[PDB]
Amino acid sequence: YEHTAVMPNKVGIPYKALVERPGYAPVHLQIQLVNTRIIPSTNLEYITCKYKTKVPSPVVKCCGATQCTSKPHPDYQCQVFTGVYPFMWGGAYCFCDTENTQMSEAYVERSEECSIDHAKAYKVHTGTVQAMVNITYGSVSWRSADVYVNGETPAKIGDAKLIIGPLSSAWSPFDNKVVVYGHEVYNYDFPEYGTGKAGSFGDLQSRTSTSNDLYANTNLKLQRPQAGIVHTPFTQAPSGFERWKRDKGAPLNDVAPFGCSIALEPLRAENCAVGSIPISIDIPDAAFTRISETPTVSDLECKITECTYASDFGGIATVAYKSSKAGNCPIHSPSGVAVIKENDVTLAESGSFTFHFSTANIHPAFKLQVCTSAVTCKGDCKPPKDHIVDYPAQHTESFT
Amino acid sequence: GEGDTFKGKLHVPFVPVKAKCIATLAPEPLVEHKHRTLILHLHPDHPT
Ligand SMILES: *[C@@H]1O[C@H](CO)[C@@H](O[C@@H]2O[C@H](CO)[C@@H](O[C@@H]3O[C@H](CO)[C@@H](O)[C@H](O)[C@@H]3O)[C@H](O)[C@H]2NC(C)=O)[C@H](O)[C@H]1NC(C)=O
Repeated sequence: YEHTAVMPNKVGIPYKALVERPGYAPVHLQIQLVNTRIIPSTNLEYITCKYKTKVPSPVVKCCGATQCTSKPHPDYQCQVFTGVYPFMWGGAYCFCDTENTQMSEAYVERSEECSIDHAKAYKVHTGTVQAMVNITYGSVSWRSADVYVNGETPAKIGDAKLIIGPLSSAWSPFDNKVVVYGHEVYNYDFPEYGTGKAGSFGDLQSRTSTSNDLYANTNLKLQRPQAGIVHTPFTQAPSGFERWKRDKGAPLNDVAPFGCSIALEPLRAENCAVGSIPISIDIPDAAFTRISETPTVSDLECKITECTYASDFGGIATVAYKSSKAGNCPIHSPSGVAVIKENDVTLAESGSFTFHFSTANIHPAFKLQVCTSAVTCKGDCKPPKDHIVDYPAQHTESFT
Repeated sequence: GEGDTFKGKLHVPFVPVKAKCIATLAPEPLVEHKHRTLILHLHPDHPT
């Protein structure tokens, strides 16, 4: 009863397979993966944002110089100007036409928008992948499990336990370095902490948004006030965060392969359909029933009707059941070339009932299986008339 | 002033916040299917 099989990694498609235990009625599983969260390891490097050049009020002495001191402010640029003759408000400020001096101070401070609008660099490791899975097997018709894909750690929800994974492919869409911005993420290579070149990304770097200390390499240069007017003209490179906000590349959120979406909450890729999952489940004995109750279904014949070669359920077929009882009988195809709409079918005493299927080969020679018996439903199919469809449900393309 | 930096933090009356603005909605494209080819008719109102 510990069933083990490999199911291709996709989201919307159920991988109904039949657990055939001898001496008991067969029971059919119905695994479907609602979510496929990759969740890489995360580590915050620093936060970048547009800066703000907070210039304190400049000091002016009428006669004699004024030496500046190196304040501990980030990018504290101080300079002294001589020969200024500042007019202001009521006429001139001083008459020492050569001994007049002005001192200018300027320091870089993270702007108010840094609290809300700000990028976030990250370094990412392999991390651990986890999924939500539905398993509407037997007669239970319920699941809500959220499960690690580490093959070491079974999920233990409901009565049936299961192990899934580990994943066959490690194609995590994230590169070595990731930067997050609002709803979007990017495989940018942020330079480093403390080495940000002016103008480029990372000109303004702080370990966290609330950190008192920061690093500001903005190439700030002070300029002499002209015509004797009281102000602090300064030349500075444009905001580095302003760049790459208009010259950003295509976000990872929209160029990830395999149709993965991205989300910020732990940072993750999700629905990332690649490779295959070894799925193993532990069916509780109480869900099996003695074979002496359910119908045996020998001596049967199979006839398909007008099979289409579409990705919807374009196949319809009829079977001549020769039942030993009346009641239900789980139905399945062990071969992957065919997939069955129906989970189950109800039989009268040697009646006949149809089922719907889908496929991808012109001449599907699939062994249909029914509770403890099998039949070859071989037939012919015809191409689909129409290219208008959104998503598929069978992905079994092979030699044809 | 030649003296001390007198304190007193004046709160900034209008700080940035994360609100919700109404964004434009481009006209729906006119699809036209073709064999392994998606012909897409587009009639933008503004550069999108
Ligand atoms: C696990 O898989 C099973 C089987 O696919 C899911 O059962 C189905 O759940 C849907 C809702 O998600 C039911 O839909 C029904 O729709 C009608 C019409 O809107 C509504 O009137 C019903 O109240 C109901 O919502 C559907 O009936 C049900 N399947 C059957 C055969 O009854 C199940 O929801 C999945 N569980 C999870 C947690 O994903």
